[PDB]
Amino acid sequence: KISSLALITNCVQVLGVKFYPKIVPPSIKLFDASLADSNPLKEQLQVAILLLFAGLIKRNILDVLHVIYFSSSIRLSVISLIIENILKEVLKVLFRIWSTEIDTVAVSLFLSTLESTVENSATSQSPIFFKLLLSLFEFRSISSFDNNTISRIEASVHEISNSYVLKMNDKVFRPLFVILVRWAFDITETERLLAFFKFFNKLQENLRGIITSYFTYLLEPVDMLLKRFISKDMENVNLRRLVINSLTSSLKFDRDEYWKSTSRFELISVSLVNQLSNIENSIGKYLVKAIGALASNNSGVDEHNQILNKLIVEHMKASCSSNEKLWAIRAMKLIYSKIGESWLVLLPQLVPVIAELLEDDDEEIEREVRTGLVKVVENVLGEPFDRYLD
Amino acid sequence: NPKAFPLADAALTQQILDVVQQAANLRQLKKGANEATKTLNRGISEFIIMAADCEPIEILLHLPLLCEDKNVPYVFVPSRVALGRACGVSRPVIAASITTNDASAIKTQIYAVKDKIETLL
Amino acid sequence: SDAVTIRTRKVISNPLLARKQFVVDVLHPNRANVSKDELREKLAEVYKAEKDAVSVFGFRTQFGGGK
Amino acid sequence: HIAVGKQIVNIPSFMVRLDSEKHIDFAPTSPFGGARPGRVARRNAARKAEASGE
Amino acid sequence: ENPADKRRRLAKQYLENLKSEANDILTDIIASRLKEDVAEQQGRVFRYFGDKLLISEAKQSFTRVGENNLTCISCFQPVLNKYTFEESSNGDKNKGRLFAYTVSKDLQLTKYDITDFSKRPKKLKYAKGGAKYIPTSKHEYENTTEGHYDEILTVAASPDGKYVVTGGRDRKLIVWSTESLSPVKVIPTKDRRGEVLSLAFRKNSDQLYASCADFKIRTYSINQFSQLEILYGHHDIVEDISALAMERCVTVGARDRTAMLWKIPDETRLTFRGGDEPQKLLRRWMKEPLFFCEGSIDVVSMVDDFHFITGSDNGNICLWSLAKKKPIFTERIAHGILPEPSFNDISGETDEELRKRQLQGKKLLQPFWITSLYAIPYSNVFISGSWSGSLKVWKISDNLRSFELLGELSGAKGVVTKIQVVESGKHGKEKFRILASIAKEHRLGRWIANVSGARNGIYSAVIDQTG
Amino acid sequence: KNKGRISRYLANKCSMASRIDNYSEEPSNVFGSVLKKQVEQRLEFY
RNA sequence: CAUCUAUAAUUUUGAAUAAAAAUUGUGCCGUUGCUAUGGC
Repeated sequence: KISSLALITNCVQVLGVKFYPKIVPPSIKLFDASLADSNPLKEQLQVAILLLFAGLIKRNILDVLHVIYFSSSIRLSVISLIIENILKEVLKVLFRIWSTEIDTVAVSLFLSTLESTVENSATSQSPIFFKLLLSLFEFRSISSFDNNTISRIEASVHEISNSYVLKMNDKVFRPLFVILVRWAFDITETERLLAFFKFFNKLQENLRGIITSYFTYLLEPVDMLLKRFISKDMENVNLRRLVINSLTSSLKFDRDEYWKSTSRFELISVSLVNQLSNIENSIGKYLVKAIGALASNNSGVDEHNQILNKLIVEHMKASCSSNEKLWAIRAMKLIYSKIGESWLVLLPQLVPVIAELLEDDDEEIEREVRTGLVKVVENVLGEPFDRYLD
Repeated sequence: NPKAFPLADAALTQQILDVVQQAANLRQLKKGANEATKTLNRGISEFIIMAADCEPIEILLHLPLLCEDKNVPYVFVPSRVALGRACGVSRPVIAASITTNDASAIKTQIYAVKDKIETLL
Repeated sequence: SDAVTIRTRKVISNPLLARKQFVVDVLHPNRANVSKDELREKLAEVYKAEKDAVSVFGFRTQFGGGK
Repeated sequence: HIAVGKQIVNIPSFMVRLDSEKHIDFAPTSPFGGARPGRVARRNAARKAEASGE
Repeated sequence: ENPADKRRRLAKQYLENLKSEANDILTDIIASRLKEDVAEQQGRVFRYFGDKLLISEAKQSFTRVGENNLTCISCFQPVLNKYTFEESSNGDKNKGRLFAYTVSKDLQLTKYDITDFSKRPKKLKYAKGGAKYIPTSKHEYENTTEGHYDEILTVAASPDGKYVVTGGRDRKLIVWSTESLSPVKVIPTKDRRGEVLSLAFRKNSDQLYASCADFKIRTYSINQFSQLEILYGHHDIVEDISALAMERCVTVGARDRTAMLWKIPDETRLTFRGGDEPQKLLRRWMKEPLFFCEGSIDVVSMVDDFHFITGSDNGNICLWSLAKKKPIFTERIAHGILPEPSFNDISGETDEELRKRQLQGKKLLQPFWITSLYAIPYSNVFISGSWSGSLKVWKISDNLRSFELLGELSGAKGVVTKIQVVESGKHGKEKFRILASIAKEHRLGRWIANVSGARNGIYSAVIDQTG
Repeated sequence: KNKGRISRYLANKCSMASRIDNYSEEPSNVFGSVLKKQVEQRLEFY
């Protein structure tokens, strides 16, 4: 044992001062020694394996990093040494060693290697990276871990994916975006939608508005999912949050009049107002922000405003549910506060609705209608509302 | 203690400690036995307040010699802890000296209390 | 650092003109001269009347400021 | 700079009373007993900040 | 589904509980209980347990602490609202967990759990200052270092159970959260000599009256983290402050010997002076010993919205009414005279009779100093404390013209810095813990260090009532 | 520096000793001894 | 603050280690016993 350790450190010294057909056979022998070991003498043996690795990488890399993984602070430091010395080949190493991987300390080492790689072209590195992303989501599907642990892992893989796509140029991962959508819509697949929409929202916020054609690719299956929501097949509160939040970000970031298109406009408006029908009391502020963004986008087109107001008064019809009524009321309040000028013509389509709502007995809705809607509309009109409301 | 001959009664102590507190706020006051002795040798002391329960009494009984040698009024108050609280320092002071200044806001009270002490002597 | 503090004195309920008349003391340290609009909103919140009912006038800042 | 109680006085012929005489102090608006330094001090500080920036 | 119906449901459950407790008491009454639970709001003393207490078996327990020189204690006690009906505390994981907060000259703030009236105060959490919080400018308004850097001196816990605010000689005033002891906000007093001496929350509200040592009294608001107002009028340091549910706070300033009552919204004050005289007392007793002059008024507590008690430094405990300027009932040297110094130590001379002649008999006697004084609010008892090693419980009469010593508690030993009482149990059966922060030195200065057996700690004494 | 500290300390305690020995008729080795013990505790503190 | 997790408690399996369900009084020294108290 001690003779073997002395052999290892002697090779360390002589190669540090320093052949390849006499350099890779001790690498193979070191692999054999590591797998034979895998007790404090064994620990210092593992340390000596890692130091000889450090010397050789200073001056079969997949299996080297395999031993580096499965063999603490020494490991992190030698990881940094790897990445400062040595990258497309390294990315292939990452993917193959990840398929080898699927524990916790190895996972942490893997994530540290990943973040160091992305902080250290990218078009060539892309498809292996995205296959790694999909494989990590499959790990989220099948891991024998705890929820907070896999969520730590998912936060890390999300932020590294944001960094990598931010580094990447936008025109070239467009078909990779299409195949990502195809993987997301083609695991219970709710988790697929969950991770993909976290990724998508973060991308939308980062790139800020050149995701319009990508949502043009996206608009049909997300409409199918919204119809699934309003038919109440799925129930995922957070997934619905993510869909509506992505839709808000796209609407508020579209500065190219892309949502002035009639077909896409009517699709998204019908789906959003029926989502207001099947809404849940937590995500209501999200949905009124969504409808306000849609209205502020289509502010110029009167027929769009007309069909918007028709859908909203249809869903705040007085014979309905309390939550749907109140969320439609909040949406109308937000719209009249924001735009307020392309809507006075639409206003006389709404006073009977206000009258029935005021006559309603649920005093939460009554107080909301009175204070919110009547004060914001009275402020828009200037002079009061008690000539419409007799 | 007969060696602490002029010892103030209650109302006289109250007046003396109020004047000490105002003089400390204006900073016309020198605190401590050595600092009071230095003020007396300098001849800039208005008058002298001493403690009575100092442990022992001689370490400030050295002061009446200089006090009437330069003809300065002096008085004894009972509690050195009361004297320290009135001086406004965190430690019990056994001997304080009101100095002389006539560009001072408390000249009238100083002269009143000094006159009353002198009458007690 | 700054919080406008409104207090009222001499609150006379005058039911002949259907009103409550008082004297408003405003404290605004590290600030100057709170608006009549802001005072009317805050007095409406205090007295549970409407901002269209509340009226204020005749304010005078003191020397030095703060009130 | 000098207030008597709560009121900033700037009349050098004010004829204080006894209670007021105990109440005289620096004013909370002033740079001396309170808030932010004067224009000379903070202009010098801005100058030194810009000079350290260059 | 309607808020009016929810309030009615909570009121109906409350009435069920009242009828059940009336039945268990029976094993008029409900009307009197409702009138009581309202009558907290009026400003008259009603809580009349002045004779049901059993002091002679009040179980005492000293707890020694680690740091030196506890300076103040303030204990948060959750109650029930009568307007809404949830609770006083914020979280649901508390459910009425009696907490205590202690601040100590070692710059340490510590929260204890005191929920159980038999076991010892268990140290839950703590936060310590140090010298790394020293301001880098040292000459400016900005003093907002997140810790304390010199001599924290007073604590107070907010009634909503979210915040606890500490202030000391470093001329800051920091509001800390109650869970992690994390400092959420720090307000400088913005004055060179503005050291914060004593805080007092207005009861069941968030307004905080922070009696500073620059002759002014600042009042804040903690839910908005703002300074509302500054009150002027004391001629010496505003030493102690006390407030109740109304918009008044009574403050005693020391060397001026003056108790001033601040009506805040009327922006007015009332001045109460003492003024007993040794010649008048001597002639009156000849018409019938020692008479110590009044040096300074140290501590105050408002017993009720028309009456308050001031414990001076010369043994006096006075009870004042708002109508009469003079004290309506004085009480003479209340913790006894101090022990006489030793003859050898006071003379330093071999002659024994000369040493006794130094000691002089009576003329060098000084009374004990009432260091702390706490009147449990709207009630008819109050607890006084000195370094006599004995808390003294007193009881006011029914006509509120006098008070009598109800009992003594001898478990304490040292300078009683701060007394704080906590009640618990059912409305008829109420146990009363009495925590007292005891230290070897005074809170303000040193002035005394030789107290035989004085240890830094919390003196917890539980009393029960049977009557 | 600590030489100067000890010099000033001993000078002050010497002054207090001279006070009590002049103004006490039959002076006390006990006060002398406790003052010496105080100075010795400081010199041990060095 | 809620949720989740962690320590600590039961349940079941195994004599037990082991396995997981599933659930929910001091900074320093001193006297002193089954807590009380000295001094710095």
